[PDB]
Amino acid sequence: VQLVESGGGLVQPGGSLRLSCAASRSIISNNAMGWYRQAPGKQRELVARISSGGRTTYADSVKGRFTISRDNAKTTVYLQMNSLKPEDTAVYYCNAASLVRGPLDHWGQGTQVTVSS
Ligand SMILES: [Cl-]
Ligand SMILES: [Cl-]
Repeated sequence: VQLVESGGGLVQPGGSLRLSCAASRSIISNNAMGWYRQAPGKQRELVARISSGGRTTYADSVKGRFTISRDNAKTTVYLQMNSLKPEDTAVYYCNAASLVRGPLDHWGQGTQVTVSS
């Protein structure tokens, strides 16, 4: 099960990035999917989730700024990240986000996000 992340970058505070998570339709269409992130000195944390039925939920810290979505084909999960803050700096990873099981038993390489002057 490949999880292929892209869309990171280095931006100024107030900037934007769009992350993409490419995976098999068998995974993305049948499971809740999430975007997670991990900064130096901190644990990995879930910041956005989209249920298999399309219901979105967000960490308080990103509400109103980040939007998670699926594409038509259900082969990419996007994270639009607007109004970026220094505190958003982290490596971002996608995975399943089951309410019962959490993520899959492995992780992709992630995509790097740095928000800095
Ligand atoms: Cl920028
Ligand atoms: Cl990267």
